[PDB]
Amino acid sequence: MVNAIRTPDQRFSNLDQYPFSPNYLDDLPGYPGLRAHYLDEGNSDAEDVFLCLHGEPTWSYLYRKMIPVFAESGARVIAPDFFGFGKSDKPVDEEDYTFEFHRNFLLALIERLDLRNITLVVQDWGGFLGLTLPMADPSRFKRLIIMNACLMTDPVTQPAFSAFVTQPADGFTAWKYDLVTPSDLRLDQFMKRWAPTLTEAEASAYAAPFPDTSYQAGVRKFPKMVAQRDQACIDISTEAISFWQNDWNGQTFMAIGMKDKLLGPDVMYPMKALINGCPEPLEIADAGHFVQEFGEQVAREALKHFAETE
Ligand SMILES: [Cl-]
Ligand SMILES: [Cl-]
Repeated sequence: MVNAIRTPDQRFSNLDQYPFSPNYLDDLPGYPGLRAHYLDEGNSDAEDVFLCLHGEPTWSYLYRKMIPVFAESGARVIAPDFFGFGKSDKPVDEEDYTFEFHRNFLLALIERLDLRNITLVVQDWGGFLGLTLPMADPSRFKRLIIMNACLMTDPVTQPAFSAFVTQPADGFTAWKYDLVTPSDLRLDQFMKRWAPTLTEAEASAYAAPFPDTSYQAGVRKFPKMVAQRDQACIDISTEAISFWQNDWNGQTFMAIGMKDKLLGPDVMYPMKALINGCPEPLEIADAGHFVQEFGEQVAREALKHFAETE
């Protein structure tokens, strides 16, 4: 089993607007010794399940404004924390975090919970990984909500999904510098910078998972994986492009955080074209990379969009 540590539960005692009860999956296949946290909100017997996938350097806390909206519509909501994040266990070595390590966790979670009629909800790494899941088990997936996200293919195949890595200087380049360089990385300060509408208490909730740097190996590895894509990642991601263009026939809703310096219009208009049936995006002028901080609007508008296309 992988060398991992667990955030003390007391770190979550004081949390702003996170009343969602914990659920855990221990020793998923491929993950012996590791406990994963997920939220499971709303009617457990609902036909529709909103699978809400977070990215870097967040956790299911990022979905706290969306979850109630989805639950109130009568749906079930599943919001897992990746290993390395949130209330999930945290491998201590960066080498144990890979694209497929995270991808296969999600596949194992879906199978363990037997999730069907899924509305996949993604942003950042939740999309880099989550957008590669439906082709593995297509009958489980019904709809997509895509916020600022793309596919980790090679630069020749989709230059838009690599150009952001090097320009602008104050985009991904700055993001990565902020995450991988400090010896004492403070995620509250990071999140106040990259999500400037957060309150102090909200920003503190993003620090809560990480008592010290030993808990942050998954946080450090994610931006390294955007800059350095292994062959498995490239191949899976390129296969997913074909899925979305040729195989997907589900209902789709896109929302763009227009202030994002990473995965804004430059990436999202190319993604819209690649996803068969994707409608014109909802542009959220004041939202940045962390579109879910404006997520009440995304959730409500997505539901309205799905109701009018049922
Ligand atoms: Cl923000
Ligand atoms: Cl990243």
